[PDB]
Amino acid sequence: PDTRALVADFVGYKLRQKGYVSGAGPGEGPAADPLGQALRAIGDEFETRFRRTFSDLAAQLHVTPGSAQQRFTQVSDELFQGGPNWGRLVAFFVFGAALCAESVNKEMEPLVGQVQEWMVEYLETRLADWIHSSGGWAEFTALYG
Amino acid sequence: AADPLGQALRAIGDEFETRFR
Repeated sequence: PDTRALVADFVGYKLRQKGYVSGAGPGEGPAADPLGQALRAIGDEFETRFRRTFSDLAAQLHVTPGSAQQRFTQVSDELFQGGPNWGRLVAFFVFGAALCAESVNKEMEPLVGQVQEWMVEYLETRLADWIHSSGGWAEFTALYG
Repeated sequence: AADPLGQALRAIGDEFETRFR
């Protein structure tokens, strides 16, 4: 799997779903593969469950360019305390996408690209060993798709 | 010191981890 393409697909899908983006680019139309489709579908279920249990996610994100990376890392580090699992990985994608959505909402569109990079960085440096040890994204697709 | 949003996301994450294994 290309991590960069997975992040771009899911965030793009979410930005389109929330009405911020339309037309060409990652996230447009059906996912290119079963992995993307599985992540989209479970991510949708996740965000719905989150909102019902707590409240809308993208509206507890208070975003500024100078604090965004710190806050992204703090939330992610808490999310993964005790170790990753597939459900927490879905949480991570939903959170990153919600941070992007809230950035557009608050007229800070350039943060979208930065947050995607931070996601890729975090995935490749914190989560990559666990993902590979657990059968890779193919395993996720089998369990969740 | 614990991040409330991180805990909430984790809670739903663990719910999903159970359901799908």
